[PDB]
Amino acid sequence: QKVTRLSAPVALAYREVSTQPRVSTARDGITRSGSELITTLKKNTDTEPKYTTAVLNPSEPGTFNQLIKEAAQYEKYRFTSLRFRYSPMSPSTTGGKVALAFDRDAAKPPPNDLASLYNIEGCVSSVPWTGFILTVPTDSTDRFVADGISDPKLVDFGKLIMATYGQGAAQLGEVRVEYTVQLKNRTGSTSAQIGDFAGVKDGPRLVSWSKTKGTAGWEHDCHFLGTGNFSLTLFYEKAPVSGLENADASDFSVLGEAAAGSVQWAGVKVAERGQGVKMVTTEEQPKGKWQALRI
Amino acid sequence: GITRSGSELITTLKKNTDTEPKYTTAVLNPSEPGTFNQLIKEAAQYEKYRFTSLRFRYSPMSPSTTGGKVALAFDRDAAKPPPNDLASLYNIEGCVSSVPWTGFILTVPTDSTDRFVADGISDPKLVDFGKLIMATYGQGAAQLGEVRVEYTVQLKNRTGSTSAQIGDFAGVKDGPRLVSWSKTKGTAGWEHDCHFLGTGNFSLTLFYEKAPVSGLENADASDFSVLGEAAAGSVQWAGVKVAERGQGVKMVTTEEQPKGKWQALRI
Amino acid sequence: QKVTRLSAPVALAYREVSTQPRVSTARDGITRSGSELITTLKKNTDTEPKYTTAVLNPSEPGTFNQLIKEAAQYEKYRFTSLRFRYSPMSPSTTGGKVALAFDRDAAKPPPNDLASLYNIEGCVSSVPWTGFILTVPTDSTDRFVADGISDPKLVDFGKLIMATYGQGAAQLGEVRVEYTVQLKNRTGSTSAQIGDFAGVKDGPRLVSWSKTKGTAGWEHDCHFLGTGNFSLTLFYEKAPVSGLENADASDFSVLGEAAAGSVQWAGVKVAERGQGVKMVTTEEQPKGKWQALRI
Amino acid sequence: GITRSGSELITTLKKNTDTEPKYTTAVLNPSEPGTFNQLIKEAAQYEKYRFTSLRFRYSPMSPSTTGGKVALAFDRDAAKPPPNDLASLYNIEGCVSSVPWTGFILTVPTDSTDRFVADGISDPKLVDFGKLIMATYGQGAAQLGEVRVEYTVQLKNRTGSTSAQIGDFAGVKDGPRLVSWSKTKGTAGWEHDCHFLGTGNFSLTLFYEKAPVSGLENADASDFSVLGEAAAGSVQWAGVKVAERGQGVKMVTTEEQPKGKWQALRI
Amino acid sequence: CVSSVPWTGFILTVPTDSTDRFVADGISDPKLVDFGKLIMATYGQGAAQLGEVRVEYTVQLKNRTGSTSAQIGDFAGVKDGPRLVSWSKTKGTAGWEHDCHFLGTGNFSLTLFYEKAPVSGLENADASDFSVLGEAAAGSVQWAGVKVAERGQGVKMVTTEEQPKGKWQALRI
Amino acid sequence: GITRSGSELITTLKKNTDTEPKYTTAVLNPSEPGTFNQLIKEAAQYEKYRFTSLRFRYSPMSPSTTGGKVALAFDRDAAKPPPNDLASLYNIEGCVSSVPWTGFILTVPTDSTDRFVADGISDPKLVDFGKLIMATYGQGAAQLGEVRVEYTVQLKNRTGSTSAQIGDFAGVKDGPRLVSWSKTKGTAGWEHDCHFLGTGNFSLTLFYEKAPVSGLENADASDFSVLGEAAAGSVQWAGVKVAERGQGVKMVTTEEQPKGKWQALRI
Repeated sequence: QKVTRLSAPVALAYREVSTQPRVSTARDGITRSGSELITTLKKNTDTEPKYTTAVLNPSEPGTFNQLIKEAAQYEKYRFTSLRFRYSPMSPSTTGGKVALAFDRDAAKPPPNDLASLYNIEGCVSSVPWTGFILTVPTDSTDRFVADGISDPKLVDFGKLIMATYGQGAAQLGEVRVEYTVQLKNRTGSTSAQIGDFAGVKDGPRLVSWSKTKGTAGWEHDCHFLGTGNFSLTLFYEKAPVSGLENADASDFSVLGEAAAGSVQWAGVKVAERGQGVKMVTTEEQPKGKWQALRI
Repeated sequence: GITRSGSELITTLKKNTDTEPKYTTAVLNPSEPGTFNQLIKEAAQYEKYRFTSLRFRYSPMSPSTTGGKVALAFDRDAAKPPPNDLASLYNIEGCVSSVPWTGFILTVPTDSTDRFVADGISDPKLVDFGKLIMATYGQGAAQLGEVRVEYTVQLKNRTGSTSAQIGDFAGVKDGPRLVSWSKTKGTAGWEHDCHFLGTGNFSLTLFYEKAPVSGLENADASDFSVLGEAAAGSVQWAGVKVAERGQGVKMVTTEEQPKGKWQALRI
Repeated sequence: QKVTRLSAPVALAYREVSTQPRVSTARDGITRSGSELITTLKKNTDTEPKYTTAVLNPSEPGTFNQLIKEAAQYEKYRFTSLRFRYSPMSPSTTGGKVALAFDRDAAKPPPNDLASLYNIEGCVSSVPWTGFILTVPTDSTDRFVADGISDPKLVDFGKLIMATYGQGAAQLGEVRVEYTVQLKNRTGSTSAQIGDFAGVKDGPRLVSWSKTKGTAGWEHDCHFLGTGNFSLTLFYEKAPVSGLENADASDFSVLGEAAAGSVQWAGVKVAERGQGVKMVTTEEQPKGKWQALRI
Repeated sequence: GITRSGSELITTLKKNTDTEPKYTTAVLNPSEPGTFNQLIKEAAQYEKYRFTSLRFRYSPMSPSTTGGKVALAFDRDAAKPPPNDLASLYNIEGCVSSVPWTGFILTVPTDSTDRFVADGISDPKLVDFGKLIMATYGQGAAQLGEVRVEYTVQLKNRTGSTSAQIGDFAGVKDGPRLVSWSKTKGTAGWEHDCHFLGTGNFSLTLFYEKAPVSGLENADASDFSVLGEAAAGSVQWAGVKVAERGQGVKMVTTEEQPKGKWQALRI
Repeated sequence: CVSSVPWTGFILTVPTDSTDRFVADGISDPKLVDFGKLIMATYGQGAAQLGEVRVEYTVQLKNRTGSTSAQIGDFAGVKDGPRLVSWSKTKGTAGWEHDCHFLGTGNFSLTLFYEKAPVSGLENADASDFSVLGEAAAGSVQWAGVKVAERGQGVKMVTTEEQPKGKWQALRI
Repeated sequence: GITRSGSELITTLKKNTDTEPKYTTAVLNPSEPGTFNQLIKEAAQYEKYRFTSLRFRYSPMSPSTTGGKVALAFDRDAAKPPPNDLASLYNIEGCVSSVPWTGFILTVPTDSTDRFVADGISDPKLVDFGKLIMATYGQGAAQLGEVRVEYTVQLKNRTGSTSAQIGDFAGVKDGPRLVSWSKTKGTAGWEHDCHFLGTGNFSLTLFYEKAPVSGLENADASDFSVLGEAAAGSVQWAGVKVAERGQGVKMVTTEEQPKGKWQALRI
């Protein structure tokens, strides 16, 4: 029965705990179950949404900081369960919407506009003073994770999205990812990821998430192939131009010099796949070194 | 053996109108005042314990017109960097944060090994379970709430002793030469240092001569009680209630070390 | 089940009535049951509580204005039931705490500090937008009421306490005392209480609650031995120095001259046992008269 | 409720090479340090007790080449003049004195009523059983022995609080307004007073300005430690080890009360 | 107990206990954190590349935590930085000659550190196999594979006098 | 597992004709000779133990014409400063001091955890229960008595190994590279250092070249036996009988370290 009576309380709120994990034989596979909390959102007291599109793949920390530690021993997966809840922790004296719907094709520009968003399944935004959930029709093909690069389409379903458009004031809420995975084929390896340039050449030769291109006129390139919040840490020698700037990026944290021989660090929070950050040092490629951990 | 039961109120929290939590991780051991100001006075006669009951409640004393979260979950391994990030936090049992306009509780699976308290130092792992944590991330405005520690302890083996304590500075040097609980460092640009090595509620009492700058201020501290001048030659007093180990308090007097004297009793 | 869902309403409130009383044979005793409303509290938009500690004894009006009228015929009691509720009559748009826990040893300084408070049973403070109760393990010894003075320990359990620390704005709530007493031994007598000084000496010779000492350098003393809100009324002749001043006191109401031969009045609201008030008239003791009713 | 067990060593005795005993009567209550320096630290959180076990032994550490007696028997009514005379003593249970070259014990029929400790004053009878006693009459030479109190207590009702400590004089008046153990009276003809209300070894530390007469002298006292000037504007310190309740120490500075400040921590 | 000849197939087993011991997100003490190291000797003269072994096991990993890496540990001219999971402690012995250590045991993959490529680098002493494919560097890059022996075996550089440098990361493997 | 039973005589005490005790605190672990000179020879083949029986008796071998006390009580937490003061001592179980003219015993509640001995270092808490203590305060004259350790051990897990011993200095450096019991430090202003890490009676034998300053002197030591030159190129020998762990002996030869060689056998 909807009808009559409704209590839109001043305040509503939920109480979520701390998911402790569960697992299976050999047959030719292992498994999992969710419990992650994928970044939030932040007001929007504006008239056009604004998205944080976050990418989904067994290893893309910006979407799994606790499970990207058991895919360094396998390669391929599943999904059987996975949903995102807008926990709800902010009174009703605040409002708007909090779009939230996934698109298999986890990579492509979010639109720019709503209708655009409000036309791509997922479905389900609601107001910020309530508790909603989100679910996804998961398939059944033995897909591979990225010990790189590839193509953002043959290796992972598609990124997630989230927008929220409002103006009444607050720090809306939070979400995670309800899931259960299948990690076939026994492998084992990986890291940063550490990737050095040798005056003649480079070196990404130990698990990816970014490709480092440069655009001539030295101004350079510092990229991604994966999606989530990260912990950079790295590289150095002739601390030139700059460093660690960013452009199609999420939050940046640099606690370095410049360096002309120094050290550096940053935390990204990306958007949809492939967002970029860059230095500035001369003309033609040799440098120093770096390591990019997902987190 | 003897026993106990909780009733402490371990420091609060303070807004966070920001998008990344921020933690006060407080350490747990029969003697770490920064987590027991009323029971760190009956472990100076024993050495080893229990726990059979202990939970932390977010008392709830702040309207709903305020919101966010107030993470709060313990990790046996009471020592190691909190992360930096949530998920990180939101992946370590404890579990349980809720909003600030409600009343929540927290509980911990307690073991059963005859562990020893710290008449020091040691190693932060073989002497105490692990520290507690608490974060809160929000932006709507308030002074959230408060918590304590529901518990019941076991203090075997009859011992007896401890302190920090009278420790004087002699113009050339100092003098801590009669049982500790605090180390007195200074940070140049005289602004100074007045510290702890122990944990519980205390009764300060002390020190003096050129009553300068200030005195008895405090920072990573529990309740303060100063009933002094300043003094430029006076007398002073305070009661701490600490948090986890090593919380600090300080004076302010010049430039380069000589002064007067002090004595720090535990209580 | 705690979990999921919670409604911290804008407003919550209760509806209490008007306790009409109930009573037993001879055996060697009578009985009772509560219904009193012991003083409130008042904001505290500050960071340190602040207490109204109120004393408990069959006759201490500042804790019984309707039962201190049937202990003028007995001497000794019981308690079998007694609890204090924070009625709850103030919306949630307000908050903080309202400590409220009794300590047998009904007399001794409240602390100064919380932890101090938050370490003494009672237990139970909650926020001001809710309805809480409080209860006390009552004993079983034939204790005597005060047709005075005594010692605050052998005559009454201990005072009650109440603090509240907050800053969001309101006139919190109210409480009483759920109880059931035992008044053995048939006696009968009392009043003020009226206590006159005769130029050579005084006169407290008709039921107490205060002891009148003076501190030389005439500045004087006007005291308590009991606890609750009172109605003073009294004394006079050479309206000197002052009169009716107060120090470790609760609310004061003076509607007198000074008097140099006048009349006076005040209402106290004490704190824990023994709070003091005073006059000011010369040097060495003779005066006039007074009467102190509990209320 | 909680509980305990003894281990204290309550003051000794000292020769008596005389023909009339001479008593040190020491009072018993969960909080009376002059009879508990290690347990008067866990009754600041409760109020009421028990006793189930408690006996005093004359440890025996002095050769037989010495002799006399060492009376030692408790009297519920822990307060009233000791007599003056033996028979008087030798008529009040307890019973049991023996010679100083042997090892004796003493025991007490303990009751069973929920009695309250003193967050004061009261009446010495409704709050504590009664004081203990000890005499010794002899003449052959020695520093007899020592004793303690074998016990096991019950501390009901959860409370929590107390103290005595920083206490300043303001030219017009003073200031003890933050937990006691001593009362500072003066006896005219300025010669002064520096006292106790509590019992145990302490760490003084304090007070100052016109460093007169003296300072820190002592009389019905235990060990003294002064590491000050005099001061005429200085700083000072001492460690007491008292005897039974209320032992006194004093300064010497003029005529009529204003001074400086001090703080007395128990330890 | 149990050595045998190299032309046969033997096994080895260990009485395992039952106490909730902690792994090393460092350092500690090699005794309260792990049972004890294993051993293996072989004494012969007739010629061959004997055989191989593993570790038959079944573990219990309580308490849900989560974190770690190298392990990456940088020195900041004023101070250092091991602040992300250990296996070695880097002390120096004055007269600069230095220290490059372990707190853990197994074959590793070093990889790291740099700036003023001095003295040397990557030398080793109470060590297992070394693999350095660096300069020296006076600003370069380096690498090595250890195979240790029992706990705490050491390796070292050589660069001046008083501590500031560059950075490094030590992965276990 | 294997087992054992006591019979050791752990160092004595020596007068104290003074008013503050004074302690010899001796540490307990299957291998700490300063507490086992006959059983620290069968723990070089195992690692872990028990205790099921262990008590210390004050044998009593000194007339009553002497007196005082001989405190003697163990504290699990076998490591931490003894106090400084009695009450402090007289508050830590053990219990039991008596006079020197009598025969007393001491006993300890022993546990039941598979603890490990020290093929080092560690932490003094996770490897051994705690040290023992002994004080005696008196003034009447004598060489009080002696004690041992009544025990029965459990040495699980079959191991086997250990030592300290021959340790040479090579002009550039030294050489202890074949089992210890002593560490040889020097204190500048050449006056030097010749030490222990183990406890029991030993047979030194050793070292040489420029027979300088002296040699084989001793300080916190037990009996010395030197049957050498000086040597300026000679040979030497001594028998120690130590006290508690780490007692020291020394030479005297110049300025800056190179010498000759030595070997220290335990015995």
